[PDB]
Amino acid sequence: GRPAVSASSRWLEGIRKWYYNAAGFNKLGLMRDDTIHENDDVKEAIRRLPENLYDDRVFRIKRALDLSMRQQILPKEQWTKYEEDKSYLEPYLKEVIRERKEREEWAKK
Amino acid sequence: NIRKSHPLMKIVNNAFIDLPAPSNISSWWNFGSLLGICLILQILTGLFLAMHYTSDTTTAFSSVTHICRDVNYGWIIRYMHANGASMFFICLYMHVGRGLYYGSYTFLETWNIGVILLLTVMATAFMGYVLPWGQMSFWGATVITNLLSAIPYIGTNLVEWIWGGFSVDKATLTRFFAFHFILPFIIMAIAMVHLLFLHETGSNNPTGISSDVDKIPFHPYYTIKDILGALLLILALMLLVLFAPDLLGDPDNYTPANPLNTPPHIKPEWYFLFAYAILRSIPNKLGGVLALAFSILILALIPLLHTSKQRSMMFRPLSQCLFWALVADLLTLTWIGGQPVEHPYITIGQLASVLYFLLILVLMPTAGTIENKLLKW
Amino acid sequence: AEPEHDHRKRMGLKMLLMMGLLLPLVYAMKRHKWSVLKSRKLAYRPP
Amino acid sequence: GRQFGHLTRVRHVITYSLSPFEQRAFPHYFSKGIPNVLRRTRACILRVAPPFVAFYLVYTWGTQEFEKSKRKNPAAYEN
Ligand code: HEM
Ligand code: HEM
Ligand SMILES: C[C@@]1(c2ccc(Oc3ccccc3)cc2)OC(=O)N(Nc2ccccc2)C1=O
Repeated sequence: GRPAVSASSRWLEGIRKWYYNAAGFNKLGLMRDDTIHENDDVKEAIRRLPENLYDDRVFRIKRALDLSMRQQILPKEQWTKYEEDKSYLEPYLKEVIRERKEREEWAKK
Repeated sequence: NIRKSHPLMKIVNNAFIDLPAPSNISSWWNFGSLLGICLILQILTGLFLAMHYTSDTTTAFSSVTHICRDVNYGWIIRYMHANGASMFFICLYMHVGRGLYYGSYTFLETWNIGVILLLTVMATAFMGYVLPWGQMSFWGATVITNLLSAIPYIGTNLVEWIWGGFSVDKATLTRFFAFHFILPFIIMAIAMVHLLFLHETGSNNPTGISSDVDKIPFHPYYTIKDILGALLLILALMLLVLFAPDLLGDPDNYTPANPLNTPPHIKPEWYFLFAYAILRSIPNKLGGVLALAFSILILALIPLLHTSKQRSMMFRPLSQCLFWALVADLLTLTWIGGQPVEHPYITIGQLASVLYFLLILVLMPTAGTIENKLLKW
Repeated sequence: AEPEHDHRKRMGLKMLLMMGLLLPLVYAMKRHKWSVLKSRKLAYRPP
Repeated sequence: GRQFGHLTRVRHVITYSLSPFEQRAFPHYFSKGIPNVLRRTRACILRVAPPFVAFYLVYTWGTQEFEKSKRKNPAAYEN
C-alpha cells in the first residue's frame, strides 16, 4: 500500500503550484487557510487555534486587508511560497467536521 | 452632544457615523449609496413632474410637452428623471455584479431583499415609461403586459384585469400613473429593511475574508468616499441631460398614439435588451416568458450554487474568466435584443441564451469545484 | 422640436466648468482624510 | 449591529500613523501610481479582456453577415 513517485505527479503538482501562483493570495502574504470562507464549522476551527496561530493569522489578515485598501502587494521576496504554505487550520477543521457529522448520524436514528 | 442616546440620531449614528466598516471596500461598494441617491433623485424630479403631468389619454403626451416647453425648467427636470432611470439601472447592474463577483450574496436575507428591490424598480420603470403615451410607450406597454397572457388557464382574465378593458387603453394609463407614484415609496421601505439586514453583519470586502480585525468608522472615510462618488454619478447624469437628452430615448415616443399601427422595429429601452433577447430567442409563447422570468429570477438560485471554499473571486482565476464570459455574454444579449429577429441574429441569440444559463447553472459551480481541488481543499 | 437647445448647452458648459473645479477639490478632500490610513504602518510584535 | 469594542480579539499589533495636516494627499501620484495601474492591468487582462474580444469578433461578423445576406445580396436571378 505505497510505492510510486511519477513524472506525472510533478505535473499535477506543477498544475497546483501554477494555480496557487495564479490565485495570488500569496502576493498579500496570505496563506491558504487565511482565505477560507468562515461558515460555522470554520468559526469553530478558528476558535480552537492555539494563541500563536490564532495571533499570526490575525496579523496576516490585517496585513492583507491593508494591502487590499492600497491595492498594493508585497515585494516578491515576501510572497508565501507554495510548499512553505502551512495547512494550520486543516486538522482543526477536519475534526470539527467529524464531530458535526457524528451529531448528524445520531440525529438520524 | 450625543448622537448615541437620542432615540433618533442613534439610528443615524449606527447607520452612517460609527458603523464599523472594512478598511478595504472598493469603488464597487459605492453603488448602494448611489442607488439611494438615485431613488431620491427619481423621487424629487418625479414629484415636480407630477405637479404638471396629466393622466388622461388625450392630454398625456401633451402635458409632457407642456412641461418641456412651457413650465419653467421642466425640460431639465424631465430629462433628469428619464436619465435618472437609466442611471438607476446602471447602478442596479454594477451592484448586482459586485455581489456576484465578491460572493456578497452569501448574506441571504439582504441579497433576497435586493432581488425584490430589483423587481420593484423594474416594475416601476415599466409603468413610468408608458406614461407619456408615445408609440413605444404604448407598444412596449402592449408587449410586456401580454406576457401575463401566457400563464395557463388564468392568463387572459389577468391581462384584461390589469388592463381594465380589452386592450391597453384609458384605464391602464391612469392606473399606471398611480402605481408608478406609490411604488418608489414602497421601494424606499424595502431598502431600509435591506440596510437593516446588512448591518446585522456589516459589509463584505474584495478579499471575501472577515475584516473585523481591520474595521474603520464609516465616518470621515466613507462619508467622503460617498460624497466624491455622488458627484461622479451627477456628472454622468448631467452629461446625458445636458448634452445628450435624446440618446437612450427612442425617437418614436415623440409621436403620439397608434393602437392601430405598430412601429416597424420596436426597441426596448436599453436595460431590458438582454432579457428581451432571451424571451425572443425561443420560438414559444409560454417558454419565452418562462425563460424571461427565469433570466431574472435566477439571482435567487445563485446562493445554492456557491461551491467554492472561498467567498470572493479575488483569488479565483477560473471563476474570474467565467464571470467576464458572463458579462460578455450579457453584452451580447444586449446587442442582440436591439436587433431584428433575423438570420445571423436569431442563432447568435439562442446560443447566448443557453450560455447565460449554462454558465450560471453549471459552468461557474464546476469552476468552483475544480478550484477547490486544485488547492487541495 | 427643441427650444431649450441653447440654454441647455450654456448650462452644460457651466456643468463641465464647475465639475472641473469641484471634482479635483472633493477628490483632494477625500485623500486628505484618507491620508492617515494610506500611510499608516503596521508591526507585529508577539511574545 | 456591531460596535467598536466588541468586534474581535487582536493581540500584539502596533499601528503608527500621521495627522493629515502633516502629510501630502498625493505624494507620488504619478511616480508610483502609473506603475501601479500598469501592474493591476497586467494582473487582470488575461481574465477580463478575452471574453470581450470574443464578443467583439461576433459583433462585427454578425452584423457583416446581416448586411451581405439580406440587403446587399439580391445575388443572381439570371435569365
Ligand atoms: C416619486 C415617485 C415617482 C413619481 C411621482 C414619478 C412621476 C412620473 C411622471 C408624472 C412621469 C410622466 C412624465 C414624463 O414622462 O416625463 C414619469 C415618467 C417616468 N419615470 Fe417616474 N416617477 C416616480 C418614481 C420613478 C422611478 C422609481 C423610476 C424608475 C427609476 C422612474 C423612471 C421613470 C421613467 C422611465 C419614466 C418615463 C420617462 C420618459 O421617458 O418620459 N420614476 N414619472
Ligand atoms: C433599491 C435597490 C437597492 C438599494 C437602494 C440598495 C442599497 C444598498 C446599500 C446602501 C448597501 C451598502 C454598501 C454598498 O454600497 O454596497 C448595499 C449592499 C448590498 N446590497 Fe443592495 N441595494 C439595492 C439593490 C440590491 C440588489 C438588486 C441586490 C441583489 C439582488 C442587493 C444585495 C446587496 C448586497 C448583497 C449587499 C452586500 C454588500 C457587500 O457585500 O458588499 N441590493 N445595498
Ligand atoms: C422601459 C421599458 C421597460 C421597463 C422595465 C422593464 O422591466 C424589466 C427590465 C429588465 C428585465 C426584466 C424586466 C422592461 C421594459 O418599458 C417599455 O415600455 N419598454 N419598451 C419595450 C419595447 C419593446 C418590447 C417591450 C418593451 C421598455 O424598454
